[PDB]
Amino acid sequence: SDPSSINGGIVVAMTGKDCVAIACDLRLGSQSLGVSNKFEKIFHYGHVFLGITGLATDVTTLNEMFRYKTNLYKLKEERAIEPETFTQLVSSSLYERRFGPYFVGPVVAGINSKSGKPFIAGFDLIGCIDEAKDFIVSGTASDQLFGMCESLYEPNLEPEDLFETISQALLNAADRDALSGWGAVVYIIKKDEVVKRYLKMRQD
Amino acid sequence: QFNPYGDNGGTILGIAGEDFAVLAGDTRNITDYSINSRYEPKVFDCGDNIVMSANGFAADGDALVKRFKNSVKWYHFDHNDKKLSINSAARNIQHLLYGKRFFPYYVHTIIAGLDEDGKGAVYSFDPVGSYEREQCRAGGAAASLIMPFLDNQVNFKNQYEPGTNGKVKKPLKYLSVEEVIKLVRDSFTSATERHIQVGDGLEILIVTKDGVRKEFYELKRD
Amino acid sequence: MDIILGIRVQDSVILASSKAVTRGISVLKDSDDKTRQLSPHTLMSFAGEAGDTVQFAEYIQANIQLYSIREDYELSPQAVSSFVRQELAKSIRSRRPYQVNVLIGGYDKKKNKPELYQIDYLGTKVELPYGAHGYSGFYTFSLLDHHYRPDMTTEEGLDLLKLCVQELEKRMPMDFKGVIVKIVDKDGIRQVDDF
Amino acid sequence: MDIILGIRVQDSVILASSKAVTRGISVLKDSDDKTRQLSPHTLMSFAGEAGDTVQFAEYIQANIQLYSIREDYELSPQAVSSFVRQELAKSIRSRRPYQVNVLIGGYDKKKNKPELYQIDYLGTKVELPYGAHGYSGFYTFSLLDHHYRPDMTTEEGLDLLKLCVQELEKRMPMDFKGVIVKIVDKDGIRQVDDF
Amino acid sequence: TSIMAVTFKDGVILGADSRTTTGAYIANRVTDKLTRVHDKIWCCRSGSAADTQAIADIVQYHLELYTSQYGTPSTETAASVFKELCYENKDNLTAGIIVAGYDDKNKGEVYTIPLGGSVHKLPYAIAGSGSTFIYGYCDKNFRENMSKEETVDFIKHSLSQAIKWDGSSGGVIRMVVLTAAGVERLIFYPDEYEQL
Amino acid sequence: TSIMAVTFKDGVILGADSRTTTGAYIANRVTDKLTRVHDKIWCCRSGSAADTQAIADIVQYHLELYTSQYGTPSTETAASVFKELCYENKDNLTAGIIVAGYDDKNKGEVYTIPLGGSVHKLPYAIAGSGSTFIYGYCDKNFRENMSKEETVDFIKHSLSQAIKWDGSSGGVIRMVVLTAAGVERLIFYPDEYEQL
Amino acid sequence: TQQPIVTGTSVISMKYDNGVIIAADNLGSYGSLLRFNGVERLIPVGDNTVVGISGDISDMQHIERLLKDLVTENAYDNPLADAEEALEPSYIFEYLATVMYQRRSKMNPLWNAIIVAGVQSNGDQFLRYVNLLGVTYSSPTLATGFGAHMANPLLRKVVDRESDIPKTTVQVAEEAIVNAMRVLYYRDARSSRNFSLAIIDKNTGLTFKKNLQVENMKWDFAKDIKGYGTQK
Amino acid sequence: TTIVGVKFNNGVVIAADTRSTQGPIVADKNCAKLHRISPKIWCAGAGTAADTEAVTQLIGSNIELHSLYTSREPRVVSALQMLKQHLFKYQGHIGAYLIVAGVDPTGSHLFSIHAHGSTDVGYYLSLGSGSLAAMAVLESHWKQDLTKEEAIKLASDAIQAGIWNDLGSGSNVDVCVMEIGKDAEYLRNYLTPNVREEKQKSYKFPRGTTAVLKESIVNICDIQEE
Amino acid sequence: TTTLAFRFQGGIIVAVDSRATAGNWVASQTVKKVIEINPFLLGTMAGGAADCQFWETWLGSQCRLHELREKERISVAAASKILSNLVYQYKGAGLSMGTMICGYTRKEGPTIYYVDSDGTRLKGDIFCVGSGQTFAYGVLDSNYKWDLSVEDALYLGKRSILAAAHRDAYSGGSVNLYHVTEDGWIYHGNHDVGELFWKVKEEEGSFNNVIG
Repeated sequence: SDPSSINGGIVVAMTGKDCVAIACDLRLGSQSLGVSNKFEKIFHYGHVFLGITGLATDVTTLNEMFRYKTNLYKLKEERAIEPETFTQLVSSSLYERRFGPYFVGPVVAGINSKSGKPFIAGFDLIGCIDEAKDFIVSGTASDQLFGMCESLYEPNLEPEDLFETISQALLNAADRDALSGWGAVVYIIKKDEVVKRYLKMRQD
Repeated sequence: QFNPYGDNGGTILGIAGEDFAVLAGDTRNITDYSINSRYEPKVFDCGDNIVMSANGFAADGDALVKRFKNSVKWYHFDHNDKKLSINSAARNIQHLLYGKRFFPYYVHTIIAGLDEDGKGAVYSFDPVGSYEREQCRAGGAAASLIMPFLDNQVNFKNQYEPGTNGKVKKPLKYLSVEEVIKLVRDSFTSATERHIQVGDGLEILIVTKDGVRKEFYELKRD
Repeated sequence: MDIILGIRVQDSVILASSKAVTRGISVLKDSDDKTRQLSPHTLMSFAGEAGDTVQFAEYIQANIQLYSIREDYELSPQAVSSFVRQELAKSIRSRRPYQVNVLIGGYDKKKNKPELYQIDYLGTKVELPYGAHGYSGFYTFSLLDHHYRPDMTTEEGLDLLKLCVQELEKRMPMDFKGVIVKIVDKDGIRQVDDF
Repeated sequence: MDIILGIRVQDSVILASSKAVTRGISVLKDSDDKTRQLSPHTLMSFAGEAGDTVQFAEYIQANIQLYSIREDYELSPQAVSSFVRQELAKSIRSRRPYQVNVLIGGYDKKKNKPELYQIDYLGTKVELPYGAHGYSGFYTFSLLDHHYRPDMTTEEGLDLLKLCVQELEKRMPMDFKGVIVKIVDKDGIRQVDDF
Repeated sequence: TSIMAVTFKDGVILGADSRTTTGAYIANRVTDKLTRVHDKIWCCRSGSAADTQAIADIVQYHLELYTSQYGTPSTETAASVFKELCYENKDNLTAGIIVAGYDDKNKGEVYTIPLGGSVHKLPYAIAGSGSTFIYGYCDKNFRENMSKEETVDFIKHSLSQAIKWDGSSGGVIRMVVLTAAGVERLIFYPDEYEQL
Repeated sequence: TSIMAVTFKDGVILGADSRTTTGAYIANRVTDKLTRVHDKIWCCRSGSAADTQAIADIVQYHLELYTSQYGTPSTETAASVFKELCYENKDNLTAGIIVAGYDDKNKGEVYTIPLGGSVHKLPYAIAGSGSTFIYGYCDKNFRENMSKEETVDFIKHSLSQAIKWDGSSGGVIRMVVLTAAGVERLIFYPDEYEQL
Repeated sequence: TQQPIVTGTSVISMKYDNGVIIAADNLGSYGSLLRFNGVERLIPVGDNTVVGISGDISDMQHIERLLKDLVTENAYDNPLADAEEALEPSYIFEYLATVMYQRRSKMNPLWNAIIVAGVQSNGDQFLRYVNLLGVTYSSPTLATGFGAHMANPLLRKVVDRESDIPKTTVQVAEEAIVNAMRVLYYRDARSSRNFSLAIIDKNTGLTFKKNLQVENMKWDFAKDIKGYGTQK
Repeated sequence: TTIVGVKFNNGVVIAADTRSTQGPIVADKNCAKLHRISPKIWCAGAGTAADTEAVTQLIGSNIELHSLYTSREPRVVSALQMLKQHLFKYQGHIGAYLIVAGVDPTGSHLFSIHAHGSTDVGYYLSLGSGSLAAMAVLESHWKQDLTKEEAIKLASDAIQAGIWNDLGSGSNVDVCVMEIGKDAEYLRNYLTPNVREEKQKSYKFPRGTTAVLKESIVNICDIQEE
Repeated sequence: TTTLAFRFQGGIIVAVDSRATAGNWVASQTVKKVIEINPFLLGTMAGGAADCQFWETWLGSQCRLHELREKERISVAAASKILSNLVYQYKGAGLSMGTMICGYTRKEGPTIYYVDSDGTRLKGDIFCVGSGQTFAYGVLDSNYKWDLSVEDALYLGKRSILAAAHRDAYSGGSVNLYHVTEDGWIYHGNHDVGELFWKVKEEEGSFNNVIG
């Protein structure tokens, strides 16, 4: 282990043609002890989905913090935040406390209702826009994911082919990740609706 | 303060066939944030269908390699020109790592070849000694990248049968030497893209009973 | 403290707390609680470093009690747990960090459902039917899957909890010298005498 | 951790030793043996650093038993105790220390009395009739001497021992799981089980 | 990186090595270390390059106020600002700065301000890391109340030895001439001054 | 503590300051650093006084055994001995050694051996802690094949400058002139040297 | 455990169609003080190889005798051996590799960065790196030390890959060597103007040029530049 | 990463590669290393990607605020001084390395600024990981006085050598040309040294090749009365 | 690392996991942490792999040599101790060790000795080694009986691995069983933990926090 990611967790975001997906494992760990099988990494505010990897206490704290920040916006402008705009909001929350900083790697996923265009982003510890629209992965299996994703990646798969491609990438990676191995939930996100599908997979 | 150890980089990949075995590796050598060489093989032929790659910090990997190469010659003089088997070679190499574990080597060694039944076999090492027979191993810095993809496409794990709701696995499919050569390439392509110590070239040795082949593919310098 | 457990059954929540209070090489007292009521149907056990434990328990106690009076209506266990998580996660970025880890059991009287929430020191709320911190969780989590069923009576949960005490005792150097077993039900919070 | 007790009474030496053998953060086995015979009338309880205990015991066993065969008669407790002290004195000047404390309780057959020695982990031999090491000597140097009278028997010394075990159980945070008590007299060495 | 300033009868001429090194990497090879803080008052910088720049700009904020309210500052007046700053920022900053200037009534005055910050009036001074290689040649070869040609030749030659004996010294030898004629820039290039 | 040697047309003159300093207290202000190791070869010592002293003893011993067994030695032969003792023992002992002798078949010669041991032929050498300050003085006022008096004077001046800007350089300036006519020792009091 | 004391900096080299060019600045640097000047880095070993050494001058001299003794050894035990079983770069290169590796494993290394450059008996260009660590690699362009980072990317334009050696002539290579020296003089504080440059050929032999100077030294843009960035 | 600047007569060019590495793994293959301070000031980032990104934004808002306040064109000169101040305050606890250049009425300027607050001027600069590899190309091939043409050719050459010898410098070259009194020309992916290699099989398969356990709809919108 | 062994009436059940984990990257999911010393004696590989693979091979060498000399089987007590002596010399050289030396012999009956890096020989009935040793105790003890059928004994040994493999981070692979007789160990195969997990969920009624 490392001090910024003792409690693990993995999130993977891809782009398809006018669709995104995002998926995560559901294992929480604390050192070598696997604690809970149900505990989601990904949370959402309106129509933008966010996974937050890292030291587990800060995932929970920013889940709450972002909800407070998003909802202040929504009520005031009378309209949903968009996943282009939402990028720079993560970047400022993370940078406010550069000294003593949040230990997370959040990954956005989402599709605009003003372009119909998939937007994914990654951020580090004190935050950055990593504005690739290749595919964006974070977590303890960061190394593992960048290769598995790359191999499979063909741009502009149909949504239901995209579900095959991200679920497979995630499952292989997880078996070989020490601090995640249990459960999975995959979000297949479209403009119209958002379908959530839990996998069935091995436990360790 | 002198420090013995370093890092000279690389990624290597052995895959075990049904009747063949392959051991490969990118041709990049690095020091810090330079590129030392853009064409130097990591994978060496040592004879009796045994190809040896000792990837990592080279000072440790080249010394190990010279040790094993002496082993084959005294195997010929005293044991009268017999086939040094890949399983038995694995023991012999273990003792060479272990001959100084007080001063431990830092290379990930993979040997690849046939057994005495003619079935592809890859046996893979830890720097301080131990080995075990694998089906697939990635050595080196981009090993983490390459590996989950290997289980997907050669071991067929995490994959299922259509029209069952994914409750019956996709079964095993025997391989070809061509099939693996294509798949190998893909691994080192993905790595060029998403890891920084992989590029320049690729050297694939193919150890069959039709001799030992060399095949070269360029990779990018990105 | 030196043993802390939580098992949640059909209509109750069961929490076990260490009697022993180990301070240096001497056990200064062999029969002290390490649990305090938050509310008449929400019970928080605590364990961790000495001195942190005692002032923290009382401070949290004052706050949940103050809310209960304000609204003249008691907060749901779900609420309570998120309050206790928030204090820990703030402390980890503050001057004085705690090492107080808590399990908060509650018989939710609005969803009519028993709930156990494990909360660690760093500040992680997880809903889980099991729970334990220290090196007590590292024995009894494994054990719990087999002998647990999808539900059982509170009597069968009591015996199940006694089995985890027996596992710990054998294999862990730490003394705790028996346990206080407190049950959290729909009709209050009670003590059952148990070896 | 790893109690060993010695008390000398006027017809026996009663040595006792732990059955907790703790390797890790986990007691590796519940019930074990931890005191072994040098000779038919000399018995050596041991504890100290982990793993050094098994090697050291066996080594001393071999020296006494060798010498006993050469003389053709059993060596005096004096001669055994000064032999043990030497090996540790030599070890503390060497590059491998052995940090194991023992008690030697024999019965001398040339002088007609029990002799109890205490041999420290430094390697210091001093004769004392209430010996002990570790965190055993912290509670028991005082307690054994309380009811101690100059005239004693095996039975009076045993009552007094059992009492010690219970004191330790109360105030130490270490589960010893009980003790084995081996009595040494002029009629051999025998195990008698104790609480 | 060796810097100097050397008085003579009609004035003071500042000298500086235009090499800036951060480790074995020359960060830049044509960045001069001559910084104007006033018309007749100029400063040389050696030591930690970041630290010295930050001090330097604040002395000018004061001396801007100084010109406007209190009449022109003297060579002495500016050198005091340096001393004050270096001293209060003892553990945050080590600045080796040579302050020199021309007054009319007093001629050229040279003050070295140490790392620790003090003030020391001297007829010639050298500071930095490149300055510990040219001491013995500075003492012997100097004379008071020189003529202008001679003073340039003294500064050029001392700094030429610095380059042979230190690696942080190099580039081109910069000079800023302060006289009643104005402010004049002077430069030489290595092709010339290694034949010396 | 500074030591140096300058070649000339007739020989080589070895120059030293005679202060022995442990810390920043003076043990003895007259104990010289020029020590005789052969009939026509002398050596200079800097770094730790202890480490250099023993090293010389070994060299001296070898060279006397070489003079009986294999005929008399040279400066070239003399240098290399110190160097092997310094190269093997390059963490155990800390020793900057200047080896300067006179031959009739090669004239006076200068080898310097640095701290870790390496072989260098130079026409003059400078070592110590005071040597650093006077480095550019020496480069400029050294000439090859010069008069005996200008040599006396050049060493006399360079060490006098070291005394001026280094606090462990002082004592007296003592000198050993190696020629075919033997050895001439010379001494110079601060009352003579320092005014200059 | 050793720390270097006086060190040399940088060696630059590259292949051409009829041999190899090896060059490096002449300097013995004791840290801040550039103490020793004209310190020959290039030791010719026989006349078909030049061996270049940067790093510790202490281990430089030590290697200098061991290479001279390598030829003296070749003469030994044979009636002829200087053209009969002629010397090759390959022998030196591995001799050096074994020794530096053994000494590093005794935890008191030989502290150098070495370029062996010569032409073989076969005439095939040989250009390979060896060091205290024990690293070995062969490349079309090599450089050590600081030049590894800085000057080598310039030499990598001229020859990219190993199948581009015959497209470089002796003139092209040398012109580029001078350009690499220009870069190093400028932007390395532990480079010196002075440099020696050995050209090894298979049809001509060793020409060894001593004490060349950098020419076309540009500094006329420096007058124009003023301030630290802002000139009030 | 690699960043260069080449001063020329009629302006200044700033080029930098698109790849961003955070550890030995590549964070992004394409992502901008030319951040916009003001319409006529641009700068590229090196070091830790987060520190450079944040700083540029922080200073950028202030120089747009300044333009409105002084009611005149944004100076490069304003920007550096303010930025320098900003950098000083952390005391080097912020890990930003930048090359800032621009055109303003004082003219073209090309500056380097370090994490410490050391500040430099040249007529050719670089900073980053791959700065030593580009620096070599500039000193040799540059001469004083250039056209647009030669400057753009020399800038892309330096990054290109950057990619081929530097590990953290990769992918494509993005170039921005700021000439005095003309629009900045943002030429995205001016240069590719090595295009993509494709994968040799199709990896898209039917569904049920990945196992499902439950299928659900999660909310994202408010229902009506239906 | 989850290794556990327990003696019973029918023999000795040796159960190990088949996952090796370097740190936050998993090294192999196919390994074997049973060393076959000889046909009668098994060792276990936990702590350092390099030290346990090599020295237990040496043990196997001594077993053969000792047997050639005497024409009689090497005893379980002798083998264990010789290896305890051997690692002791090598204490503090960076050697890690924690093998359980398991055997059934016709003069001692079934015996398990724990052999440690610190030079320990401890007689046990039940042992466990690993960082995952904590979790292995949990299942094993509470469902342990000296009188137990061999089949159900194998089964207990699958159960003791699954809960430990689940809740540990460094454990998975496969469930690698052996049963040891006086005729020596006969392998009882490699069963993927994946497939086995699900089955046990339904039939035991265990694993109620896992939803799939």
